[PDB]
Amino acid sequence: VGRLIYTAGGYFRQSLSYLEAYNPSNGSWLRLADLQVPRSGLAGCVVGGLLYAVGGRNNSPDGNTDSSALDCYNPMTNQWSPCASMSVPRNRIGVGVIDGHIYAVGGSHGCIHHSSVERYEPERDEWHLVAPMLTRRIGVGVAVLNRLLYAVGGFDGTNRLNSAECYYPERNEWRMITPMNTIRSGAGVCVLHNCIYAAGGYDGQDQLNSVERYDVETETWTFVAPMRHHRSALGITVHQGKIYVLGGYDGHTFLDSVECYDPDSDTWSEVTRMTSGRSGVGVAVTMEP
Ligand SMILES: O=C(COc1ccccc1)NC1CCCCC1
Repeated sequence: VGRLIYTAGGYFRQSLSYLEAYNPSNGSWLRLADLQVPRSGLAGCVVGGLLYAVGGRNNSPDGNTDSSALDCYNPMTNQWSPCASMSVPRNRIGVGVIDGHIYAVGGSHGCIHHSSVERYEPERDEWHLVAPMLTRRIGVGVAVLNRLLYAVGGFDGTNRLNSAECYYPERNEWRMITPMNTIRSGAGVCVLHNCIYAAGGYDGQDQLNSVERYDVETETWTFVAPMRHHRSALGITVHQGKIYVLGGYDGHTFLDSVECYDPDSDTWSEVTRMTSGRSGVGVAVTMEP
C-alpha cells in the first residue's frame, strides 16, 4: 500500500521542472518539489525508496544543454539532492536498475549518438562505464527482467531502429535479441510478467499506438492491444500488474492522457489526466511522502 506514480520533468514549449505524483487508489495528483534544473528526455528510476532523475536536456529560452546529471528525490523530505554526474551528457536516455545499481544507456550529446553505458552505485555515489551496446541508440527504451538489461529500439541518427539487445552483467557483454516487428524510437519500454513491452514511439513517419512484447523465453515479439492514443516520447511504468503510459506527443497535441493496460483482459483504459500535457518525462514508482 501507499505507492504513487511519480512523473518528473518533460517538455511543453520548453523543458519542465515539474515533479507530480499520481495515486491510483484515489485518482489524486500531488505537486511536489520542482527539479533543480528543468529537463526533458530524462529517465526516472527508484532505488531504496529514493527517486532518481537521470540525464535529459534543458531546452530553455537561453539555450539547449544536454544533462549528465543524476539527482535524487526523497519522498520523506520533499527535497532533491545532486548525486555524482555521469561521464557524459545523455539526452533521450534509457535507464534500468539491476540489484540496486542504475544503468544509464545511450542517449545523445549534440550530434553524438552514444553506444556507451554506465552504472551507478548509490552507496558509493560513483558511476563507472561498462561495456557499450552493439548499436548507438538515442530515444532508447530500457527495461530489466530477471537481472538482465534490455535496450530496445531508438535512433542511430540515420535510421530509427527495430533492433534490440540484452546486457548480461556477469559477462559484461551485450548480445542482439530478436528485433521488434516495428521500428520505434521514443517508445515506452517496461517489463510485465515474463515479457519486455514496447509501447508507442515514432517510426520516422508517424507516432505509434501499437504495443508489442518480447517473451524472454520464446524470443518472439507479439503485438498486444494498441493504446487508444498514438504517442511518442511517452512515460511508462508498471504498478500492481498493470502498465501505465503518461503523456507523449501524438503529432498534434502534447498529451495529458494516462492509459493503463490490463494484461488479463488485453485492454487499455484511460485512468487519469496529467495536470498539463507534456512529452519526454521520467517516471517511476515509490512510496508516497
Ligand atoms: O519530449 C521530448 C524530449 O524527450 C524525448 C524522449 C524520447 C524521444 C524523443 C524525445 N521532445 C519533444 C520535442 C517536441 C516534439 C515531441 C518530442
